[PDB]
Amino acid sequence: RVQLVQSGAEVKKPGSSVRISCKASGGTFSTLTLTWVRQAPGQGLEWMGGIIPLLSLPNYTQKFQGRLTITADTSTSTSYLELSSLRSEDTAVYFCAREASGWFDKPLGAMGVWGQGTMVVVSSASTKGPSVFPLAPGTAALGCLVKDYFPEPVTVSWNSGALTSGVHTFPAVLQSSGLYSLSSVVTVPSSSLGTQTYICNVNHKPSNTKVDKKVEPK
Amino acid sequence: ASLWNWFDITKWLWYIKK
Amino acid sequence: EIVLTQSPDTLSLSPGERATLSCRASETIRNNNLAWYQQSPGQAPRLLVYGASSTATGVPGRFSGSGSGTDFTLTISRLEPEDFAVYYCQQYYKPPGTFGQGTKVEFKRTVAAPSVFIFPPSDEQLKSGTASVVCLLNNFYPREAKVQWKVDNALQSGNSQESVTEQDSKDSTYSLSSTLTLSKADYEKHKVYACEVTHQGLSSPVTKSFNRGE
Repeated sequence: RVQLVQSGAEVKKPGSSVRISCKASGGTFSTLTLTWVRQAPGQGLEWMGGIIPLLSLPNYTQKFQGRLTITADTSTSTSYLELSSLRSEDTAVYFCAREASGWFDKPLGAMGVWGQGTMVVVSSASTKGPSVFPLAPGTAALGCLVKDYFPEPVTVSWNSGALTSGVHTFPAVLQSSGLYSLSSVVTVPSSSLGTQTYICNVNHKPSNTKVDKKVEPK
Repeated sequence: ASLWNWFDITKWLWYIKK
Repeated sequence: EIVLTQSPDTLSLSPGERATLSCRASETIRNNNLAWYQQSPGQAPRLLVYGASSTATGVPGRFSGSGSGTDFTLTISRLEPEDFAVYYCQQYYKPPGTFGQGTKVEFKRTVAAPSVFIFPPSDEQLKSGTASVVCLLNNFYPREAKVQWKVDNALQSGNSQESVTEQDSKDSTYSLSSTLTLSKADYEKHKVYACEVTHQGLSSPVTKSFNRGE
C-alpha cells in the first residue's frame, strides 16, 4: 500500500556530509511523524530523530544535535536527512519510517511504514581489488584470505563451483584502514591433499577483478 | 503536560481538527 | 532519557514452542506507548505490537504484547520457522525515542564443541609487508566463544578482528574466524603464535599454536 522509497547507497570520506532522501508513494504525510533510524553493521536499532512536516518541527536525540538535520517537503511527500562531520562510527544502514495510523485516523506513535534502507559507508579508501592469500592446510581445513578490497561485495567459489559441501565464507569485516577483509574456508579429507587440487575463485565486480588462487599444502 | 510532548503533537493535531 | 533493557539476549527454542520476551524500562511508561518490532537479516524492521498490547493489522495472531508500568512482555504462542529473528522494544512516551538492545530467537540444539584450526601467514603476504594469522572455530554451538591470541605467551589486545556465520540451516551450528594482523617486522620478532579457545562444550581451554619457522 503505502511505501517509502529511499535513495541509493553512499560512500563518504570522513569529515564530509551525506544527504539521503525518503519519498512516500501516497497516504497521509503532513500530519504524521516521519522518523529516521540507523543500524550499524551487526548492532541494534538507534532512534536518531523525526519531523512533523506540517509544522516543520524536528526533534533530535542529544547525541546528534549539531550534526543532524531532518527536513520535509509536503508538496512531494519527501523527507531528507543530513548528517555532517562524518566519522567511521556513522557507517550504518539508515532507515526512514512513518507513524502508524489507527482505528479512525488516530496517530499511534509507533513506526508503521518503513523504507528499504540506505547504506552509508564512511571510508577514506578508493576502489581496490582484493589480494587473495592461501590458508594452507582425517579432516583437513584450508581456505583463502580475501584481504584489502573496497567496496563490497566479493563473491567466492571453490573449484569453479564443483566444491560446495563444507565451505564457509565469512561476512567481511571493515578494518581500521577503511578496507574490507574476509576469509573462506573448506573442510576436506586429509588423504585428498596429495591428489586433489583446490582453487579458490574470487570475483570483485566494482574493480572488475577476477582472481584464482591455488591452495596447496606447505 | 502531554501538551509539550513532541510524541503527542500529531495526536493533538488529529483531535483539534476533529 | 528512558533506557529499555531486554532479556534474555538470546532465546534458544524449537518450532512449535512458546517464546516469552521481556523489556524493562528505567521509568514508568504511563500511557503504555511501547512497541515491538521484528527484523530478519537484510530486511527492514516490521511493526508487530503497539500500545503495549495492540497487535498491528496484518501481524499473525500468535504475537501478543502485555504488561504495564516498567515491565512489558512479548509472547509468541507457537513459534514458526519465520519467527526466528531479532525483536526490539521501543518507547515513544518521552523524547527521545529509544530502542532496547534486541533479543535474538535462535534454533535450539545440543552443545557442540568447535574444531579449532590455525593458519600461519603466507609467504606471499609476508613479502608485501604484513602478516595475518587466522584461527578457525568450525561447527560449534552455542554461538558464544572466547578466543585469545598469545604471542610468545603474551596476551594480545587491539590487533584482532573476528567474524561469525549465520546459524547453519542444516545442523544449527556456527563457525567463527579470528584474524590477528601484525607488521612483518613484529611478526619476524617473535616465535610462538597461539590462539586459545574457551567454549561451553570444551572441558578445558583448547590451544592451537605454531612456531614461526616449521
